[PDB]
Amino acid sequence: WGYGKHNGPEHWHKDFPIAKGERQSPVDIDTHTAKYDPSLKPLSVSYDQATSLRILNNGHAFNVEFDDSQDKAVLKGGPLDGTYRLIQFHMHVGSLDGQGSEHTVDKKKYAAELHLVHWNTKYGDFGKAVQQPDGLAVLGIFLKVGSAKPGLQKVVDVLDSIKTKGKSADFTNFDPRGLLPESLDYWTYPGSLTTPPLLECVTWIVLKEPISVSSEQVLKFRKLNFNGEGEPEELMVDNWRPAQPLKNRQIKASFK
Ligand SMILES: [Hg+2]
Ligand SMILES: [Zn+2]
Repeated sequence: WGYGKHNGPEHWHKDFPIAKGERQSPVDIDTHTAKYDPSLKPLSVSYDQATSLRILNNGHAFNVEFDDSQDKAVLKGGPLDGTYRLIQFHMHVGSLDGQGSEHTVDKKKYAAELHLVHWNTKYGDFGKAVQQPDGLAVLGIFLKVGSAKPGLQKVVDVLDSIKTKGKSADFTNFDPRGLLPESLDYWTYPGSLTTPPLLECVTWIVLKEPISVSSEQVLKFRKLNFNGEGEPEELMVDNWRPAQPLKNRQIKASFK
């Protein structure tokens, strides 16, 4: 699987029939039909003691992995029940500033979308969590081009080390709090992982407020490669899945 004409999103259902399931992601967020829900508590993001380990290019995206042996960087509150541990974060980026995000707001696409993946501690490990309808919580952050996001520069600086598929580099002492917008207002709905295996185990929390990155920063996020060292160069751009039918789901908004 990949993002090409021959193994891209339209071909996934052949190996993962769940691609055609009832709670697939991403979806388009129609701001007018989203239900404001007051009973939604505010999100509680506690990343003060987070511990990043490595950054790697897996041929699908760059991923920053965190030590999730204990509750050091967790997500609680909002529509969640229980504590969810941060396991990793990755980015989907487009080839042009007008595309790149997976979720769309009223059909509007952003330049990129950051996904911070969390798993429900009541399940013990990540592997068990992906067997439960409420095993994961993914916080989605939109990116638009504007001013530079200093909190992302550390990632930008190291992309040289992990240019090709399979490369990895130590990436300790990285603070994920630097990736957050000022506001934590969000939309939430039950969905799935957006890459194979596409398991429907995710409670999506998509932040209303995008963050900005400079054009120079986004230029560098577009210089990674899907290919392995020594293969023809295929730039890692447009690694995103198109919106899926909402079907029998309602999107809730934590704000009006
Ligand atoms: Hg599941
Ligand atoms: Zn993702």
